[PDB]
Amino acid sequence: NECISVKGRIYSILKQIGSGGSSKVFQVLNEKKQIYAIKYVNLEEADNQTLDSYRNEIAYLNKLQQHSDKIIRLYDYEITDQYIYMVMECGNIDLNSWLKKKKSIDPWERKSYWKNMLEAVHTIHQHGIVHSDLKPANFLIVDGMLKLIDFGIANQMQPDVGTVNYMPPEAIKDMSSKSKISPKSDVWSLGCILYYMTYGKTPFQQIINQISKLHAIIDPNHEIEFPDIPEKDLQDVLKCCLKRDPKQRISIPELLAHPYVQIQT
Ligand SMILES: Cn1cc(Nc2nc(NC3CCCCC3)c3c(C#N)c[nH]c3n2)cn1
Repeated sequence: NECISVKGRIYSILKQIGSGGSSKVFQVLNEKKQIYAIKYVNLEEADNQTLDSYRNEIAYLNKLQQHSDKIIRLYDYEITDQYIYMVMECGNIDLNSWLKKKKSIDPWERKSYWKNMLEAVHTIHQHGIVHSDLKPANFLIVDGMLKLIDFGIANQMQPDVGTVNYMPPEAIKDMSSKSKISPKSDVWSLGCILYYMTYGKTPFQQIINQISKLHAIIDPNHEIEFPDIPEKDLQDVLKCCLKRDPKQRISIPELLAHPYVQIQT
């Protein structure tokens, strides 16, 4: 019977979906038994640097949603010095958890999920965000669509051990300290997700030891395996996305003109 009020509406807590730093996300119902997700952030312990991360998420979320419905909706929010409440579109489940239920992936549904991810990542790029750490967890399934929930700025949360299987080569090499943030590095992480959606595993998921995994990502003569597949366009998408040179990696605008997106067979 736990409750939350936001602006002038009361919401009943069905369950806590997840949590992270000082944040928690709940599945809730409004006055009329309509379902929502509410993110709660406890701002009491919060340095002025995290405070600004949460403020930035809210502004972009509020701006970015006029421009695409593949971004999760933020309906209303309340922020004070002590807390934040965000009332949002509630997803059936995140893509990481839905992929780990290692079930069949329909080819047409994988194609349409890919379109969804490209559109969402495209619109954040048009407003100057590079997410930089995309993962399946960042996408939610809602009415047969994928919708992005993070812009990669605020504290990332876990359902109620991070991952590295999606990290792009530029991120590793650009640790040895003009360390630019290229839109190309989101293509790599999208490429890894589609790979996982194609072949049931991350490119370098086999390398269970993690220092050696980091080297494979950055080593040119470590070949990624692209087993031949009936969808020849899909195999090609995965090849152009997982090129180690970001300059030669395919771009999002190119990916939207690619036969895999554009020819419906
Ligand atoms: C597993 N699962 C997820 C849902 N639905 C859902 N999860 C959300 N966050 C989850 C928090 C843990 C990590 C994965 C996302 C949000 C959300 C934010 N932030 C805004 N709407 C949401 N809907 C149902 N089951």
